[PDB]
Parts: sequence; structure tokens; C-alpha cells
Amino acid sequence: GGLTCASAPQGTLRILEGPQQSLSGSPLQPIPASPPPQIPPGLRPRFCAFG
Amino acid sequence: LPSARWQYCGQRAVLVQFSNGKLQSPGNMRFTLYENKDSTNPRKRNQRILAAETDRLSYVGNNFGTGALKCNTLCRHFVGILNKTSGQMEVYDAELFNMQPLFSD
Repeated sequence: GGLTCASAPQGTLRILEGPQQSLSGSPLQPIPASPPPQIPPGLRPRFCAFG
Repeated sequence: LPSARWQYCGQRAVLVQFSNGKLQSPGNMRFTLYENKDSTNPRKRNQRILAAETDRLSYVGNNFGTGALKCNTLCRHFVGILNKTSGQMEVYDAELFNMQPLFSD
């Protein structure tokens, strides 16, 4: 029933789940910018002056 | 860049966490560990008490009561040995015990 002590621990190892690199290599995804407001096609003078 | 063959061989080697300091001078100090009777229900797999006989004080270490640490339940503890001529880091299951000196009631 001894349970005698031993020497000092001569190193530690830490094991953990590493993140994947292939999800880390993707280029960005910007939101596509909505265009600046354009002149709607088919505009003409609908008003002729009276008389 | 050294390597080591991971040879898992299986018993639970105890590890001690003294609430006083580091045990830096080992001497005549008797260590005995205690296990619950009823191995039927699954609580016996965690019920274990380690006792430390010194002439001055007696140190006791639990796994269940208030003050039993949470490092060996939210994380596993292993022990590497690394038989250097063979080069195999053979691994044992282990537990850490936070010992606290017993006084009175």
C-alpha cells in the first residue's frame, strides 16, 4: 500500500482541436452595391403648351 | 523535432494538488486511497478519497464534495512515461486530487 512519490514531471502536453485551414483560405464576399439611380427609359414630352 | 509513439496501455494514477504549497521535500509520508462499496450504481466510478498520513497533519482529497476540483471532469488527465530506449509514450488514465488538511468538527 505504498503510493510512493516520484520525481518532478519533465514536461506537459496539451491536446486541443485545431481549426481547419481550408475554411480560412476563402476570399471575401462583399454585398453587391445597388446601382446608382438611372434615368428610366422612354421619357418624352407629354405636355405641349396650350394654344 | 522529436516524436513519440502513442501506445495507450489501459489503474488510475493519482496526482496531488496541495492547498499549502508544493511538496518539494518528500520524506516519511504515507499515502492511502479509499473507494466506495456499492459499485452497482454509477456513482462509485467517481467516489474516491485519498488520505495522506503525516505526523503533523493529515491531508484528505475528494472527487465529489464542495471543493473537489472541476479540472478532471471538464478535461481528461493522462500520464506520459516515454520509455526512451523504445521511444513509446505509454499513457495511463489519471486523476488530480486537491488535498485539504483535516482539523476537527
